[PDB]
Amino acid sequence: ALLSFERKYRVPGGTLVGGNLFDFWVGPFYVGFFGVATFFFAALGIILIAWSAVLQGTWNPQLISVYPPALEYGLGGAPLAKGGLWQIITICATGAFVSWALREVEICRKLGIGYHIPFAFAFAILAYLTLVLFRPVMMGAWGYAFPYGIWTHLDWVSNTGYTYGNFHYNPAHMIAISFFFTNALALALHGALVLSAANPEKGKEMRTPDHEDTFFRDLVGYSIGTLGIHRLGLLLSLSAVFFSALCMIITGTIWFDQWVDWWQWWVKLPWWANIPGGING
Amino acid sequence: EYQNIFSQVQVRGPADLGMTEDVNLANRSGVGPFSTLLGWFGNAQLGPIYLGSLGVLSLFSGLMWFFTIGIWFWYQAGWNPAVFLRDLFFFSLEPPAPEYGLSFAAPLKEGGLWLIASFFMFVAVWSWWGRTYLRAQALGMGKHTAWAFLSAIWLWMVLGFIRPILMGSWSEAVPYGIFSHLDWTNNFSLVHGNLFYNPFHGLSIAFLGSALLFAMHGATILAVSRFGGERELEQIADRGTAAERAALFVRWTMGFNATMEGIHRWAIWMAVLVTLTGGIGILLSGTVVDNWYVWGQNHG
Amino acid sequence: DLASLAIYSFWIFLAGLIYYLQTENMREGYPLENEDGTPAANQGPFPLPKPKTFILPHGRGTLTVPGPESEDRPIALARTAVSEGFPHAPTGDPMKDGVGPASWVARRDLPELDGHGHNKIKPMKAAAGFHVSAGKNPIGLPVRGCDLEIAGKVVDIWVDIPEQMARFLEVELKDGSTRLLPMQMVKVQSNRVHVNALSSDLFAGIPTIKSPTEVTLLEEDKICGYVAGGLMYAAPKRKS
Ligand code: BCL
Ligand code: BCL
Ligand code: BCL
Ligand SMILES: CC[C@H]1c2cc3[nH]c4c(c3C)C(=O)[C@H](C(=O)OC)c4c3nc(cc4[nH]c(cc(n2)[C@@H]1C)c(C(C)=O)c4C)[C@@H](C)[C@@H]3CCC(=O)OC/C=C(\C)CCC[C@H](C)CCC[C@H](C)CCCC(C)C
Ligand SMILES: COC(C)(C)C/C=C/C(C)=C/C=C/C(C)=C/C=C/C(C)=C/C=C\C=C(C)\C=C\C=C(/C)CC/C=C(\C)CCC=C(C)C
Ligand SMILES: CCCCCCCCCCCC[N+](C)(C)[O-]
Ligand SMILES: CCCCCCCCCCCC[N+](C)(C)[O-]
Ligand SMILES: CCCCCCCCCCCC[N+](C)(C)[O-]
Ligand SMILES: [Cl-]
Ligand SMILES: [Fe+3]
Repeated sequence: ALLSFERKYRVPGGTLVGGNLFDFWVGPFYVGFFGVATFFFAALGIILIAWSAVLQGTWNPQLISVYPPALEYGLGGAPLAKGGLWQIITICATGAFVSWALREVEICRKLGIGYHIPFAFAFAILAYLTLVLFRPVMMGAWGYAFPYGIWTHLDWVSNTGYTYGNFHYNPAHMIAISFFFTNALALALHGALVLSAANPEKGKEMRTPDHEDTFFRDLVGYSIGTLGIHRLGLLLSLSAVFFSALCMIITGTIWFDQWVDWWQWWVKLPWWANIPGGING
Repeated sequence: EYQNIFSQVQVRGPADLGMTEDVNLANRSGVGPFSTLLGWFGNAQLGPIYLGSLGVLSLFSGLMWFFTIGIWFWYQAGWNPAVFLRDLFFFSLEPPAPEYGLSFAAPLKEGGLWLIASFFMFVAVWSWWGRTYLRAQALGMGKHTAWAFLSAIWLWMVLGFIRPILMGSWSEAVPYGIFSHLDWTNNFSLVHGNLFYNPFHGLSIAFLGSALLFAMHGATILAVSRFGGERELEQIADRGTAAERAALFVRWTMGFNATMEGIHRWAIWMAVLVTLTGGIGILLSGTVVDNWYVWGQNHG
Repeated sequence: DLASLAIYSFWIFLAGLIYYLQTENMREGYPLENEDGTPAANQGPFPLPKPKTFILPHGRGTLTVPGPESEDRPIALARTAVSEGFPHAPTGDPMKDGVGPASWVARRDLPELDGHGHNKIKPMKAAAGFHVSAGKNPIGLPVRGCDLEIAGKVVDIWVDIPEQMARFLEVELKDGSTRLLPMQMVKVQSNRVHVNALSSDLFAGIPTIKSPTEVTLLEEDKICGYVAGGLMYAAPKRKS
C-alpha cells in the first residue's frame, strides 16, 4: 500500500538503465533494473549456498560453511566441492551488493535527493572486497579469504588475528577501533539530544535547537551544531570502515611479522635507543 | 553538484550566551574565541562552558587521577625525559597483587597507587554523570543524555569495580596503561576460553550496528539538507518534504519506515545497547562462567 | 544456569524493544492508503500507537500524532496502468504543479522561531552584527543557470541567526524581483554562483515569499522543492 503522503512522489523517471521498463514498485519496494539484478544475484547465491550445504552434508544453519579454495590452488579456479562455490557465491555476493548500491542511486534520483547514502554504502562494499579480493590477490591465493559461515567466519578472525601476535598492535587497527568507539559515543549523544528537546520535562513545551546548542556548551564548552553532528557521524563511520580495510590490506602483504614488534621502530630511535632504565633496557 | 560536507561561506554574529531557562548564569565563562577552522565543519564558537560545584569537583578529581598515573610513569622512567617519551606506551600502573584481595592495605608501590587513582576516577566520572543530569534539568530537557551515559558507566563499573569485588580481588581490574590495557583485553579472552563464544560479546559486536545507522542517518540528513532536514525538531512538529523524502528512501529501499523522531529512538538504543550487553557479558565472565567455549557446548 | 537465564531474558526484552521502536515509526504516514486514497486493507502487522502530543513553544498549539492525514493540497497526477504499483504521470507542469522531485508539503505558513521567539532566518541586511567571516562573499556575484546563462545576481545572504549559518541566497532576477535559492543547491565560485538544478528561464518560476524580511515554513518547502525538482525536470537544458 502507500504512505498517506507517498502518492505525489511516485512519478516516472530517474532510472539509470532501461527507462520505464522496470520503473515500478512491488508493495513498498522500488524495483528498477537494479532491483531485478539484486534479486537475480541473491537468488543465485542462495541456491549455491543451499547446494554447497548438500555436498557438505548438513542443513543446520549453524554448520553450513562455504570455504575458499585451498592455498594450494593459489589464485586459479578450483572444483566446486573443493573451492569453486565460494568463487561463484563471491561473484554473486558482489553482484547483489553493487546492484543494491546502484538501485539506491535510482531511488535517490527519483526523490530529488543527494547520493550520500549509496556513497556511504560503497565504503562497506569496499571493506568486503578488501577481505575477499584485494588481500587474497595480493597474497597470491584465495585461501587467505574468509569463509561464508556463521561461526566459521569467526574462526577465521581468530586465526588471522593471531598469526601476527595480538592484532591489537596493528597501528591501523588501533585508529579504526577509535573511530568505531567514537562513532558510538557520537550517536548516543545525538540520539539523546534530539529526543531530550523533543520530549522535555513533563508538561513543558518543546525545546528548540537553541536549547540543544546551549546544553552541549554548558556541558563541554563547545557544541558542534545540528548540521555538524550529521557531518560528524557520516565522517566518523566512513573513516572507521576506511581504516579497517587499511589495517587488513597491510597485514600479510607489506607487514607479515608480529604486529607487536613493528613498534620497535620508535623504541630504537637513536637519540634514546640506549638510555638505560624505563622498560626497554 | 555540491555535497554539503564543508560549508561554502561562513557567517558570524555576536557570541551566543545561550538560553537562560533555570540556569544559574553566574557560572558561565566568557565566550572563548571563534575557530574559523572548526567553522567549516560545524559551529565556530568556543564557550561558554558552565562550571559549578560538581564541575570543579569533577575536573579537579579527574586531573588528580590523571596525575597519579603519570607520576608513576615518571618513577618508572627514572625521571628521565628521554625514557618517558620512549616507553610512554609501555609504562603501566597495575592493580594490587592478588594477595591483598579487596583490602586497601597494598603498598603505594604495589597497587596502593592504583587504588588511589581508581578512587579519583570513581569521583570524577560519577561527578560528571550528575553533571549531565543537572545541565539538562536546568534547561527543561528530558534526561536522555544522563540515562544513555549511564550505559557506558555500567561497562566501566563492571570492568574495574563490580567484577573485581565479585571475583574477590582488585587484581582482576584493568590497569592504567596504553599497551598494558590492550594486553589485559587479549588476556581476559584467553582465560575465559574465547570471548567469541560469549553470546553477549556477540550482540555487543552487532550493536557496535551504530556505524551502519549513523552512516545512513548522516548520509540522509545531508542528502535532504536542500530542504533543511537538519532542522529535525521542527520537522518533528511540522513534517515537511525533507522528512517525507527521507522516510521514502528508507521505505522504497528496504521496506520499513522511519519517522524523524522515530529514527533517533533507533539511534539512542542501537548505541546504548553496545555497552549495556557488554557489561553483562563481562560481569558473567569468571563469576558465573569460567570458559565460554565450554559453556556453549552445553548452554548451561 | 544463570547465564542461560540472562540470555533468554535479554532476547525477550529485545523483542519488546523492536516492537516499541517499530510502532514509534508509525506516527506519520499511517494508516496506509490505496492509490485512490482509501484506507488500505492490509495495514501491516503492528497496530497504531497511542497518540502522543507535543506542545509547540511560543503558544503555537500542539501536535497529536498519529493524527488525521490529508495532503491539504491538490495532486496533479494520473494513473499510468490499471493495477497498483506503477508510476503516476504529471498532468501539468510538474514543477509548477509541485509533484515528484518538485513536491512541497503544506506546512504552517509561519516562520520557524528561535528559542527567544524571534524569526530564525533573517536577511543579513536586517540581522545586526552578522557578516561573512570566511569563504567568498557571494553578495554582488552573478548567478548562473545550468544552461550557462546569467539569471540574476546575489543581493543578500539569508542567515540562520541562532545557528549562524547561511541558508539562502537572495538572487535579484532581471525584472528587479528577488528569489531565494537554497544554499545547499548552489556552488559559490570565484566569479559567479552556479546553479546546476535550474536553467535560467526557470528562475522566475521559483515561488516568491510575501514579507520581504521573512520566509515561512511553507514558502521554504515550495522553494526548496521547486529548486530540487529542476534536477529531474530541467535536464532538457544542461551540459557538463
Ligand atoms: C583474535 C581477534 C583479534 C582481531 C582480529 C581482526 C581481524 C583478523 C580483522 C579485524 C577487523 C576489525 N576489528 Mg579487530 N581483532 C581483535 C580485536 C578487536 C577489538 C577488541 C575490543 O579487542 C575491536 C573493537 C576490533 C575491531 C575491529 C574493526 C577495526 C574491524 C571490523 C569492522 C570492519 O571491518 O567492518 C567492515 C565491514 C564489512 C566488511 C561488512 C560489509 C557488509 C556487506 C558490504 C553487505 C553485506 C550484506 C549482507 C550479506 C546482507 C544480508 C542481510 C539481508 C539478508 C538482506 N578488533 C583481536 C585482537 N580484527 C577486520 C577488518 O578490518 O576487516 C577489513 C578483520 O579482518
Ligand atoms: C567485520 C569484520 C569481520 C567479521 C567479524 C564479526 C564478528 C567478530 C562478529 C560478527 C557477527 C556477525 N557477522 Mg561477521 N564479520 C565480517 C563479515 C560479515 C559479512 C560480510 C562482509 O558479508 C556478513 C554478512 C556478516 C554477518 C554477521 C552476522 C552473522 C553477525 C551480526 C552482524 C551485525 O549485526 O552487523 C551489524 C548489522 C546490522 C545490525 C544490520 C542487520 C544485519 C543482518 C543480521 C545480517 C544477517 C546476515 C545473514 C545471517 C547472512 C546470510 C544472509 C544471506 C541472504 C544467506 N559478517 C568480517 C569477516 N562478525 C557477530 C556474531 O554474533 O557472530 C556470530 C560477531 O560477534
Ligand atoms: C583478543 C581480544 C578479544 C576480546 C576481548 C574483549 C574484552 C575483554 C572486552 C571486549 C569488549 C568489546 N569488544 Mg571484544 N574481543 C575480541 C574481539 C573483538 C572484535 C573483533 C575481533 O572484530 C570486535 C569488533 C570486538 C568488539 C568489542 C566491543 C563490542 C566491546 C566494547 C564496547 C565498547 O564500546 O567499549 C568501550 C567503552 C567503554 C570501555 C566504556 C567507557 C565509559 C567510561 C565512563 C569512560 C570514561 C572515560 C574517562 C573519564 C577518560 C576521560 C578522557 C578525556 C576526558 C577525553 N571484540 C577478542 C576475542 N572485548 C568489552 C565487552 O563489552 O565485552 C563483552 C570487554 O570488556
Ligand atoms: C560503511 C559504514 C557501515 C555501513 C553502512 C551502510 N550499510 C548499508 C548502507 C550503508 C550506508 C545502505 O544504504 C544499505 C542499506 O540498504 O541499508 C539499510 C546497507 C546494508 N548493509 C547491510 C549489512 C551490513 N552492513 C554492515 C556494515 C556497515 N554498513 C558499515 C559498518 C555489516 C557488518 C558490520 O558486518 C552488515 C552485515 C544490509 C542490511 C544492507 C545491504 C543489503 C544488500 O546488499 O542486499 C543485497 C543482497 C542481498 C539481499 C543478499 C545477497 C546474498 C548473497 C548473494 C549470498 C550471501 C553472500 C554472503 C557473503 C554470505 C555471507 C554470510 C556469512 C558472513 C555469515
Ligand atoms: C608529564 O606529564 C604529567 C605527569 C604532567 C601528566 C601525564 C600523565 C600521563 C602520562 C597519563 C597517562 C594516562 C593513561 C595512559 C591512562 C590510561 C587509562 C586506561 C587505558 C584506562 C582503562 C580502563 C580503566 C578502567 C576500566 C577503570 C575502572 C575504574 C573504576 C570503575 C573505578 C573503581 C574504583 C575503585 C576500585 C576504587 C574506589 C575506592 C573507594 C574507596 C570507593
Ligand atoms: C573545547 C573546550 C573549549 C572551552 C572554551 C572555554 C573558553 C573560555 C575562555 C575564558 C574567557 C575569558 N576571557 C577574559 C578570556 O574572555
Ligand atoms: C574535528 C573537526 C576538524 C575540522 C577540519 C577543518 C576542515 C577544513 C576544510 C576546508 C575546505 C573548505 N574550502 C576551503 C575548500 O572551501
Ligand atoms: C535494536 C535493533 C536490534 C537488531 C538486532 C541485530 C541482530 C543480530 C544477531 C546477533 C546474533 C547474536 N548471537 C547470540 C547469535 O550471537
Ligand atoms: Cl574517508
Ligand atoms: Fe538526526
